[PDB]
Amino acid sequence: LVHVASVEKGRSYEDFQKVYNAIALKLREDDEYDNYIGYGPVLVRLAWHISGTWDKHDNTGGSYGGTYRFKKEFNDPSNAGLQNGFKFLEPIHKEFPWISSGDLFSLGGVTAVQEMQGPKIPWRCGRVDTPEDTTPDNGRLPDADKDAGYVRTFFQRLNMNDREVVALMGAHALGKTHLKNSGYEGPWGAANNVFTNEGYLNLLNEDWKLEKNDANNEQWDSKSGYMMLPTDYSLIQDPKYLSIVKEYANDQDKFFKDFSKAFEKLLENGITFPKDAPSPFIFKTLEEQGL
Ligand code: HEM
Repeated sequence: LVHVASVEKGRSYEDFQKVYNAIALKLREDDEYDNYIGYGPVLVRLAWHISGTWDKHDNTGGSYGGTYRFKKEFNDPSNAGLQNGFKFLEPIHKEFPWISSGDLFSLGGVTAVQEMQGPKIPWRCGRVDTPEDTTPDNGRLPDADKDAGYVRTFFQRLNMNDREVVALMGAHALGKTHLKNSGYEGPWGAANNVFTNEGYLNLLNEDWKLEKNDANNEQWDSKSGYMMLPTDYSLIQDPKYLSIVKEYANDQDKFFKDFSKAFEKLLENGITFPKDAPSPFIFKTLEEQGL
């Protein structure tokens, strides 16, 4: 399969910056969701779930086609809870009907990271909506109850190496797990809508205890009220992953730089960009614009 990026007709930087500002302004306005965590964390989870179906072997899945609008994908049990992020985006799409679904779902993720004071993420336009029979089947997204060997093997399918996987996993400092969505309960840290390396710091410094939650699943719990999934705790069990966790716990800037590259790569996997396509855009935050 070859998916070639095609810029929405006649659009440029200024057009996509208006759609960024529309999302950022509504993120500020709708601050009450999920006991005042707001919508930022479920929007970067949605951008990762629409990209995380990709398979490097035959180029199916990925962000390009925006197939999450179709029932088979929207109803995947792995996507429980992301309907909240899709309904947040629906008024923005009605206001800007020219943007493709893939571009809006990935730009929602870039916007949230930047507005939660994370790194700038360069983003490229041009995903094109494809037909319902191109919707990937359920079951391509990862399980939470596994170990380090599983995480490593799983992410090889998305062409991600150990540094990229540990950097990507730093996004679990955002938001929280919800018992009715995944069968796990609790936050990973104290700062759940500010982008930071606190996940790595908690993993190395908290006293964790393996307990069973109300959905009868095991998870690691700390005396401070934080939790870690089996797949998160993995990162300190494996020797290769633990050296990178220690590097990011001691250098916030290197974590920001490595996340930015790996999150842009995630969102662009499977897409061919023509050599005459525009450069990646870097959008300004509302704060840098004084809005
Ligand atoms: C082996 C890899 C991963 C697994 C098993 C996993 C698992 C989970 C689970 C079980 C939840 C809870 C969902 C809920 O109950 O609402 C969650 C939430 C979340 N995940 Fe992951 N995840 C993985 C990788 C990632 C990556 C690569 C990113 C982002 C780059 C990410 C970002 C998030 C965010 C921000 C949330 C918070 C959602 C919210 O607060 O509503 N995850 N993850």
